[PDB]
Amino acid sequence: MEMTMDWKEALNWMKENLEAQDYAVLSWWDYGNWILYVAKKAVVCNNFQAGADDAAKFFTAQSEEEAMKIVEKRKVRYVVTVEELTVKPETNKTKFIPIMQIAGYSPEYMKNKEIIDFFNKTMLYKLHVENATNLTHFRLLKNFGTVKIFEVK
Repeated sequence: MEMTMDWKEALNWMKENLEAQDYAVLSWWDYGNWILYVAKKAVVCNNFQAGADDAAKFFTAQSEEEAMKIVEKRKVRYVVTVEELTVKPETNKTKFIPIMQIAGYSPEYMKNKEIIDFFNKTMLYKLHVENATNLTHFRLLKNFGTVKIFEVK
């Protein structure tokens, strides 16, 4: 996985803008090392074994209430979403599949539209796609194109 322009700008921005290091940044485990070592901020997960399941439960949650349980449990202050995690209308490819699998779902038994309909009710959708406009405890902080960072409130 290569470092994109958007990621470079996002990581540099959080390095000098987020409170210096108490709290953690929640994102998919694939980006953990970047946030931890490049942005110098604690993460919910940076590998598959630990924290990845918490992140998956958060992203696949259908209510802010259920999502806030993970936020409180992990001391989450910021959330980072990425376009490659979302479901796109033009393809079946998306990291939402492994996210679902780790969350305990078996997408291979679901119809394509059932997967899309499910995605449209999740936190990942309400955050990245709707820009948290319909969320009470989350607010879009900075939009780096494919990478977005949200603040917990």
